[PDB]
Amino acid sequence: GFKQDIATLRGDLRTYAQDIFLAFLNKYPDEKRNFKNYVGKSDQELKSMAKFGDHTEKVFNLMMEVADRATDCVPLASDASTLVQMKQHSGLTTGNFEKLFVALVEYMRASGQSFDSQSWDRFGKNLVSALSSAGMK
Ligand code: HEM
Ligand SMILES: Oc1ccc(Cl)cc1
Repeated sequence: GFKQDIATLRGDLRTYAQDIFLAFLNKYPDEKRNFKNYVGKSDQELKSMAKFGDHTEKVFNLMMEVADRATDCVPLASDASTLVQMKQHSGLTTGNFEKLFVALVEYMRASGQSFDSQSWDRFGKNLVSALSSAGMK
């Protein structure tokens, strides 16, 4: 289930974080508008940049904290607020997060492993509505 998936991801967090984020960047090319330093580089080129590995892992670490604190795939309003108020998120809308989780769910369903894809789909939608309740446009 969802709780075990958190452990699966956390066990190899750096690799999953890179692969899932790359799946998002490749599914949604216009999304590199928020990532000017990643334009014009292949997946393998990105993985060789130190800040790519570091920043994608720190993103997914916080995502796993928010996932772990969730109740029945419903994130805490306080966690959604944190993600709204982060200065690094100043330009974002909930559409950006919706696409991130569409790509993540797609990645899980295409993987070899027994992810509870439906729960992560619900988590993404519940996070989208929580970001909106916490004031994201
Ligand atoms: C639940 C999902 C997300 C979580 C937990 C999260 C968390 C974080 C964290 C912890 C950082 C700081 C990383 C660091 O610089 O060391 C960060 C930075 C950033 N995030 Fe998010 N984030 C999420 C979704 C998104 C999405 C969907 C976008 C855009 C589509 C985005 C855009 C950015 C940008 C532009 C930065 C600053 C530049 C960079 O670090 O590359 N984030 N995020
Ligand atoms: O540096 C990064 C990496 C992944 C994401 Cl979603 C946002 C910022």
